[PDB]
Amino acid sequence: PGMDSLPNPYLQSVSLTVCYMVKIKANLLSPFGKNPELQVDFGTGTGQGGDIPFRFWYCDGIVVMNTLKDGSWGKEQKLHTEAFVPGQPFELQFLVLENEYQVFVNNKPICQFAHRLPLQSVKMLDVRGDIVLTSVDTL
Amino acid sequence: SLPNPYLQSVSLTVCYMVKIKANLLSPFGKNPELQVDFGTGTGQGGDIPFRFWYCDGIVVMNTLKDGSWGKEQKLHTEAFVPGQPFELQFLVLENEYQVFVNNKPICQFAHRLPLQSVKMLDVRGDIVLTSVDTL
Repeated sequence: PGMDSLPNPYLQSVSLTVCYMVKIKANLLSPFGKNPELQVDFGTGTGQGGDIPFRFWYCDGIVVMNTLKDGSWGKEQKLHTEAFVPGQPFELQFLVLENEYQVFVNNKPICQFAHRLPLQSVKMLDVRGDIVLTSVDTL
Repeated sequence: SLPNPYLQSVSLTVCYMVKIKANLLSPFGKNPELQVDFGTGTGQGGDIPFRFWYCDGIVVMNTLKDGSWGKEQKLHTEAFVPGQPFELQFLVLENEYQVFVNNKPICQFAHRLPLQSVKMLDVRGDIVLTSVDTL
């Protein structure tokens, strides 16, 4: 039952471009008394409560995506998906393009998020949740 | 630097990226050439779903199927500055390859043969090839 994994939360300084990929490989846990959550922040890396151009949040069949701008969360983009089967390992991909982030799970497109803050203002990638995180790669 | 030509077995997906970093040379007696094959890896004459070729301000893209090339997609670009390092990206999506040079969109190539049939990446030309990465 031993397996190598990365720290959780996982932090990585980044500079996004118009053709940029994040690939996360992880598996949802079975936490005591709650459904496991997954959360990925493309954040500005300022202080606490600093801007978050793009947060991706998943729990129990539901994806919520939003933007934190000057202490204010915006209008949620919310959807249902069956892509995350606990406790099957999954591959979660974010593709940063000029117009939007594109999200894939296990090579299938799940959803897209139009940029609300400039992608150039993202400085910090933050991956956390009730997960065993095995790898995070960027290109 | 890396061998030139460069070969790497690959398996593409609907969200797949190739990033090439190279210095374009200044050969006396010709204009420098750059060629990237997304090929089937099935012998010397096998199908090539996507060839990207660049020389002297012109990009040509095409597909080799059953021993003959298709109808070209040709266009002009100034993105390759002679003698300068460049970064060339290929993004493989469900519908097309998207090409970027130094973080700028250059051109797109709709799939003509299945991306799943590409098995071999081939990078060559009048270049110093410093890195090839995929994800």
